[PDB]
Amino acid sequence: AVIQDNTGAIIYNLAQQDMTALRLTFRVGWQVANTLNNDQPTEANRYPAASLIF
Amino acid sequence: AVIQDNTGAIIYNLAQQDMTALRLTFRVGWQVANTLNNDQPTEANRYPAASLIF
Amino acid sequence: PYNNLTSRTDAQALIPEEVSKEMLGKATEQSAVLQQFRRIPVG
Amino acid sequence: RNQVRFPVLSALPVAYWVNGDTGLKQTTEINWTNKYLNIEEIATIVPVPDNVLADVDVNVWDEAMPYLIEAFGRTLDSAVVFGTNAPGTFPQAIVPAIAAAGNAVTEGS
Amino acid sequence: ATGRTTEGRTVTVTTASNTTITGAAGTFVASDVGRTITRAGIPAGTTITAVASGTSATISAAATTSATSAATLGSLNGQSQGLVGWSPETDTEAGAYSVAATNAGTVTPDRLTNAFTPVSQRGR
Amino acid sequence: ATGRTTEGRTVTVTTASNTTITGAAGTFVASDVGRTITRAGIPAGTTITAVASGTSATISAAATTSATSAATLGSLNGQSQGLVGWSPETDTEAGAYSVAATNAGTVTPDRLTNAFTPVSQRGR
Repeated sequence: AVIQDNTGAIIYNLAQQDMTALRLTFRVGWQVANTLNNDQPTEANRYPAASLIF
Repeated sequence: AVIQDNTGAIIYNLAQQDMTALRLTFRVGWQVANTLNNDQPTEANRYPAASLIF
Repeated sequence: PYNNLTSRTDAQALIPEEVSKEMLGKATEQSAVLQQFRRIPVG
Repeated sequence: RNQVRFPVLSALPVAYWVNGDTGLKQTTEINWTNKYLNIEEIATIVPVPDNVLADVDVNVWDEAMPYLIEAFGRTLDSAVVFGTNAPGTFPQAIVPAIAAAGNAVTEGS
Repeated sequence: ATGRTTEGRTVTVTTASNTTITGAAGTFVASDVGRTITRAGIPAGTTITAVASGTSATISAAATTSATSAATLGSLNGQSQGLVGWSPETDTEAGAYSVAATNAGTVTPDRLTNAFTPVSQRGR
Repeated sequence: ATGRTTEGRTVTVTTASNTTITGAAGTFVASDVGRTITRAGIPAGTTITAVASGTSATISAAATTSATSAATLGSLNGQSQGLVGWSPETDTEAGAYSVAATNAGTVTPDRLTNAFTPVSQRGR
């Protein structure tokens, strides 16, 4: 393998330099379901949570 | 049927345009039944309920 | 030539669209007066 | 898949008092829309000079793993609640959204 | 993706010292009649009485000053619009379906002309 | 919806009385080099030798006249592209995936840029 900077210069030749490397990956996403209700039809003014601040 | 504005212009020809429509109706009314009671015979000053206001 | 690629957009539509019903639907309040006042029929 | 769709309703009907017993009736319609959930990744790569792996006190991969897993955890949480570095494909982060809805309280009592 | 709604909104508007208001292109919309308008130099309780175009509208009392500034438009209860929330048709698209528009030969949303473009659906 | 293809096409093109050809927007594209070109005022067996813009190109021989006319661009065997058929990616957006383009931060034609837009299929 090889490793590059953003410009495309080779930073490491992982084989020629007697190195080793480990790679990790994951995939996710999230969403909030703040549907319309009668209690507050102004959507900009609904949120199903609140907070304490200073 | 046809659907009209208040001027008598037709908006939809329900038959020719291949459309369907649903009509709903309901009939009601209500009354208080405030009645002569010894504690307050002046009827203008009786009411069988009270409120909190601000 | 170099720079072949079977990109996501070139590979599109061999994959389906995906849809879920999980947050459709909505409960209702019951009316006040019909629940609280004394009912009477009328002709 | 890269995206998934949720349908949701977006308006409700209304009703009217009839004028007299003979006045003209009025219309309504009902309508829907949809939300999306968009997937994104997290990734890293760790290099080491392989002679170190022979000379070193103990198995460094086995020692490192919990701290890698913790980092993947923490770098998710901060991007969703506080909005750190969040990819534009996500909806707005929690704390900003709560502030925008006006749902914050100032501890003055 | 903009749609119709009962909601309030905020706009930059220019006043002449009379009945009449102006703004950037498409800042007003056909169903704004009956909303309350609350701006500096405008007397309290003023409402939109008519909209001439997305550029300009008329108000229930004379403006006290001529200036450009931000202003706020109220929500309304969903008696005047036949609706309470938000809907994907614009306030002009909703007019496309009448017998008059149809005998006049205008095009709705969809009624898709091109033979090869696949169907697609809106969001907020 | 236009993509890339190996099959030929017809175009309207202007000659200078030398090796230079010009035309309207999108009349030429980067993959056209090595195609044959067959028009009045052009000697037999002439080819596209370079392309400089969506509006201009260079040819293997001098045109004998200065005029504007319809002209035919030849098909080619699919050695100078990996593809033999048609693909939804055009020549420019097909370039987006390199390490250098990735460092320059150029968006791919399918990077979903907004949280609420759908993914959608292309057609011809």
